[PDB]
Formats: sequence, C-alpha cells, structure tokens
Amino acid sequence: SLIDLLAD
Amino acid sequence: SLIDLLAD
Amino acid sequence: ALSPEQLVLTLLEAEPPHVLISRPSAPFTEASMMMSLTKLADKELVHMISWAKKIPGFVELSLFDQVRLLESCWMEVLMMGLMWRSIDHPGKLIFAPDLVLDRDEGKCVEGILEIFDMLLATTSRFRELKLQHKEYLCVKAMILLNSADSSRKLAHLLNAVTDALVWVIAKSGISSQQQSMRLANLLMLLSHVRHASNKGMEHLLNMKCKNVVPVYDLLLEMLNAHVLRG
Amino acid sequence: ALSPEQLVLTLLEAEPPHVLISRPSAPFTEASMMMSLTKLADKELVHMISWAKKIPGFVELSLFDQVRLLESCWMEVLMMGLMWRSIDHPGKLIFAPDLVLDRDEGKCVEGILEIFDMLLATTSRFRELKLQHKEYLCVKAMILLNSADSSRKLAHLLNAVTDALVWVIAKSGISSQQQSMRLANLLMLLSHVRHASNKGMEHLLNMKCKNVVPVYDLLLEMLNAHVLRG
Ligand SMILES: Cc1cc(O)cc2c1CC(c1ccc(O)cc1)=C2c1ccccc1
Ligand SMILES: Cc1cc(O)cc2c1CC(c1ccc(O)cc1)=C2c1ccccc1
Repeated sequence: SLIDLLAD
Repeated sequence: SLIDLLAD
Repeated sequence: ALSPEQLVLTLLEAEPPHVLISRPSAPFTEASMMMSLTKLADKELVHMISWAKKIPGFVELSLFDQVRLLESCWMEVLMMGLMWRSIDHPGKLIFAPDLVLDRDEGKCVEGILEIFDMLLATTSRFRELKLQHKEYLCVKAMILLNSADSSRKLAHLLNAVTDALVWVIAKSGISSQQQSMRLANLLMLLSHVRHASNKGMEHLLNMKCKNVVPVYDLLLEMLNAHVLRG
Repeated sequence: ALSPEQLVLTLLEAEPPHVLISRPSAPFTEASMMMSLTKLADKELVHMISWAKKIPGFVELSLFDQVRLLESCWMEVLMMGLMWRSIDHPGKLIFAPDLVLDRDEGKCVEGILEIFDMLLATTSRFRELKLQHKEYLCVKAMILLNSADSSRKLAHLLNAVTDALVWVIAKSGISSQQQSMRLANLLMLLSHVRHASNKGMEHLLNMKCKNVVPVYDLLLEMLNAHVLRG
C-alpha cells in the first residue's frame, strides 16, 4: 500500500 | 567513577 | 534545475491539507487517546506520501529509495508538523485543529508524558527562534531527504532543499554571520526532533504489543518498516 | 567571554592524546576483537572526560548535566574521532594507530559489519567534503554540547562552539552562500553519526548480554547510563 501509493 | 572523574 | 525561490513555492503548494479529527465525546482513556492518534496518523500518512511525491525529483528516485526514505522519517515528519502547528500555543499540542491536547493530558497514557514534554521543549525552542513558515517547509523536506543513480539524485535533491533554506534565511537581511548562526540553530534542533521520534516509535511499538491499541493497514506497514529493514 | 579564534585554540589544546593499542598476536575472533575494542574504549573514555573538562565553561555546569551529557554522547564522540582518524584511509577503520581494521574484518563479529559500513560511508562523506581539523574540533564539541542556571550556561556554551565553527568556515574565504552550504552539509552529516552510534550501542549491549564480551568499570557505568535514565 505505501508501495501502491508511490507507484500509483 | 565517571562521577569521581568529573568531581576530581 | 530550479531556483531556490521556485522550489520554496513548490513546497508551499505541496503542503498537505489539514486533517480534521475531534476529541471523542467521552473523556479520554489510554485506549481512546491512542486510538485517536492512530486514526489521525493514518490519514496524515496518506497525505505525507502525496506531499513527498510533489517534491521535485522525488519520484525519479528508485522506488526502493522512495519507500525507505518515507519508512525511516515518517514519525519525525509527523512530529515536525505537530511542532509547527503547536508553535504559538505554549503548553499545548495541536495534533489537529479540533484535537488539542494539553500537556497534562499525557497522563492518560503510560509513558507518553515524557515524550510530550520532549515535544513541547523542542517546540519552545523553535518558538524562541521564531521559525518562519518557509523555513519550516524546507526543514521538513530536509528531514525526509537526509534520512548509484538514485543516490546521486538524492544527494542532489537534499542539496536543492538545503540551498532553499539558505535562500530563505538570506532574505531576512541579517548579517552573514547571523545567517550562519540561524542555520546552525535550526539544524541542531533537528536532532532533538529525531530523538523524539525515536522515543515515539519505541513507545508506539510498545503500545501495540501490549495490545493497548490496534495498528493496521498503512500505519502498520510503515511502523514495521519491512522494506527498510530488508 | 572569549572570541571564537581563542576557543578554537583552546579546543586544539584540549585534544586527547592518542591511545595506542595493537592487534593481538593471534588472529581475531569475535571475542578478541570485541575485547580489543573495549580496552581501547575504556582508555578513550578516560581521556574524553578530561577533554570535556577542558572545554571552557563545562565544569561550571551542574555535575548532573556534566554526567548526562557525557553519558548520552560518548559513543557518538568515539565514532566522530574514529571517522577523523580514518578520513584519509578509504576502506579502513583506524581505531588506533596500530589497530587498523579493514572493512572485511567486520565479518569476525556478528552484526558489526553493517555498522562498519555505516561508519565508512559517513567517513567517505566527510572526506568528500574535505573536513578540516579545526572544523572537526568544533563539531566534536558540538556533539557533546547539543546532546535553569545550568541550562542557560549550556545553551551559551553550545552557541560559543557553534560560533567557532562559523568562524572557522569563514576563514576559508568562500562566498557567504557556500559558507552556509558547507555548514549545513557538516551538521547534516552529524545525524548520520548519531545514527551509527545508536546502532553501535544497541549492538554492544547485545554483545554484552550474549556474554560475548565482558563489560566493566567506567565503560559499564557509561553504557548503563543510570544517571541519564534517572
Ligand atoms: C509521543 C507519541 C507516542 C506514541 O506512541 C505515538 C505517537 C506519539 C506522537 C504521535 C503523532 C501522531 C500524529 C502527529 O501528527 C504527530 C505525532 C504518535 C502516533 C500515534 C499513532 C500513529 C502514528 C504516530
Ligand atoms: C560498531 C561498534 C559496535 C559495537 O558493539 C561496539 C563498538 C562499535 C564501535 C566502537 C568504537 C570504539 C572505539 C572508538 O574509538 C570508536 C568506536 C565500539 C565500542 C566497543 C567497546 C566499548 C565502546 C565502544
């Protein structure tokens, strides 16, 4: 999710 | 001892 | 390749919006205060990620670096924000516009009081130095950034933000020497913020394992910091 | 009430003498390397206390403050010294003139390698910035000092040393802006040193409880930091 948010 | 050394 | 004046404005525009949370109807207990804090934080963490991505060049770093930087500095950034918000309100911690904790309210949670005191002490210091908003913007970014292509880029970004702070200070007009003294004074305080965040993280991990508060989703991921630990 | 030029010289005169220790005859093991380190450190800690007392105004602080300051920064100061000593010797850690550890030698002790790497990384950064001796003197003192009568005195002492560093940088002749950038660059590195010392302390406490190394006397007192913890 921090991952999802950065990749976004 | 740190005490002794400072009071010295 | 942007001037410091331009970067400052960009930072200003990147500022996260205010998170609005309120005290619970019922008086606070260890569990409900902690709950409020985690709810506030999870929202702020989402905003932090968006902010970070608006910092010129950040998204060009490796995804691995982007994750590690945020995982290592998040609490420190949250605290820096809390300090700014509380700067003109001695004895109070303005976690949110409608969630203002009085120092003594730290008594509600075991071991949080000494950390609150640390927070208030550093806040007091920033107040005595008359920290300006633009200075705050730069410092906050500095906290994130100071925490081979990607390494190179990061060093360049940290330098850019540093240069911005220098620029901000220089516009005050004071002597070169006082400009240097001010800069040092501000940076020196940063270690006090880092210290507070270290104690905050330790405390929070304790609250979680003592099952005082449940920690989920984004907050949990960031707190565990698995990518950072490797 | 002394000028910065004068304080720098005083600091120079306060520099501790070199501690001479040598590698043991037999090759290193986890236990013997750690032993060497503790023996080196105990001697250095004695010298550190003497140094501290030569810093103008330090002895005028409350004894309680004097103890707390040294108990909180000791590892960081030891590391700052190690960094200075190792600055012109890439890939090496000059713990002592005759005790020079190669990076790979960190493999001898479980978990010390990553810390050595941290140390070498920060050292590299200081080298790239071309840290000068007089700058080092000021920074080292800054580490101790940045860690109501006594509070007032401490703030004044920290300011004095800060002013000294500013003075040192200004004599280089570079522009005001570059002077500011240099100052920031140096202070920013300090958090990397603090970080290394935090990991070093954690590691050392582990080595002790895993009974890998015996910790006694002065070192033990400082490591336990009872007065600091209260
Ligand atoms: C002192 C202390 C101790 C502790 O255990 C936890 C926290 C704090 C401060 C703090 C905080 C939250 C929001 C802010 O804007 C600024 C600080 C948190 C906290 C709580 C939940 C999730 C994340 C962080
Ligand atoms: C990385 C690491 C891990 C660790 O467990 C311990 C230490 C270190 C570095 C270090 C050190 C010693 C002397 C110096 O001049 C500079 C650094 C010590 C150490 C050992 C015994 C007593 C005190 C400190």
